[PDB]
Amino acid sequence: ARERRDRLHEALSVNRSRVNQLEKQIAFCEA
Amino acid sequence: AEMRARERRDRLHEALSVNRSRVNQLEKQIAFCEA
Repeated sequence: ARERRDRLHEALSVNRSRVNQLEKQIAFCEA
Repeated sequence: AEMRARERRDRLHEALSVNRSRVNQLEKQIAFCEA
């Protein structure tokens, strides 16, 4: 169980990091 | 102790959400005005 949920956790972290990075770039573009 | 603890933590969660929102809007103000 822990293997699956842990790899899911790290996948979640990567996805959310990508989202934040792209949002920051797009906000810079807007300004 | 359980009730008091959960109450304190819930209040802190709500305050943190408000803090994040405030930071975002003031960040936008700062960037725009500086430019």
